[PDB]
Amino acid sequence: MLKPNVAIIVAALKPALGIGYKGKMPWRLRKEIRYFKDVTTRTTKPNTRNAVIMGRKTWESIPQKFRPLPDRLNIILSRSYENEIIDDNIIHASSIESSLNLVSDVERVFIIGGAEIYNELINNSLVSHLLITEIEHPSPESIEMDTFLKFPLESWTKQPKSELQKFVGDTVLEDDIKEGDFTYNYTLWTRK
Ligand SMILES: NC(=O)C1=CN([C@@H]2O[C@H](COP(=O)(O)OP(=O)(O)OC[C@H]3O[C@@H](n4cnc5c(N)ncnc54)[C@H](OP(=O)(O)O)[C@@H]3O)[C@@H](O)[C@H]2O)C=CC1
Ligand SMILES: Nc1nc(N)c2c(Sc3ccccc3)cccc2n1
Repeated sequence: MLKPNVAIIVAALKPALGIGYKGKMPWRLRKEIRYFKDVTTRTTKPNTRNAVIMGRKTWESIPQKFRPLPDRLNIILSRSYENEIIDDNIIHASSIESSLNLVSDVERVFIIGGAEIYNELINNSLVSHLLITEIEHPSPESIEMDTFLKFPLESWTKQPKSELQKFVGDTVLEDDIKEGDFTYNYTLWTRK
């Protein structure tokens, strides 16, 4: 696949954009997880699949029995990896672009984390869309976190919900989803 448009998908707590704590997510939002699954799995084309790219640490955080993520091509990046097709569902690579040369029959490509991956790859011009779940809590500074996005949001434009809906197609998009003390909304951003 030559120069595909790639999207980052992440859930972050406002206003600091915290995303993790000691290798884990700082919340368990059941509905958000199902949205993640639907968005990264759904395709429009016939014999296609989407690809999900992640850093080695994120991969290793999934219990062995639950990896690869089903129904998507999984790509794992490590600076130590050779560019290798493991099986039909798993690819090893040392760079995003290199990994994409190994794929065919992919519709969309999503970067799913983690922090190092996100913070590096946001500056790669292949990245054209950000799908950010914006989480809010009454006392954000009560939720322990050690990992944050460092995204140059002044160079991006948040689109109206209508553009998000068009991006996700079928997927039901509820507003102001509340779970425990957290309230969240899905957003789409594109480059200025
Ligand atoms: N809130 C959310 O939506 C999400 C949050 N997260 C959170 O992120 C945190 C984990 O992030 P982090 O620890 O940074 O791990 P990552 O998943 O980002 O993995 C980092 C590893 O990826 C490899 N890597 C990183 N950058 C590159 C690059 N540019 N090219 C090639 N290989 C690269 C390296 O592997 P090697 O060392 O082998 O070279 C590096 O050690 C956790 O707290 C997790 O919960 C994760 C996903 C979503
Ligand atoms: N919006 C969004 N973005 C992601 N990247 C998510 C991920 S990615 C992940 C995959 C395996 C292990 C840890 C995180 C997991 C759960 C919910 C997620 N929500």
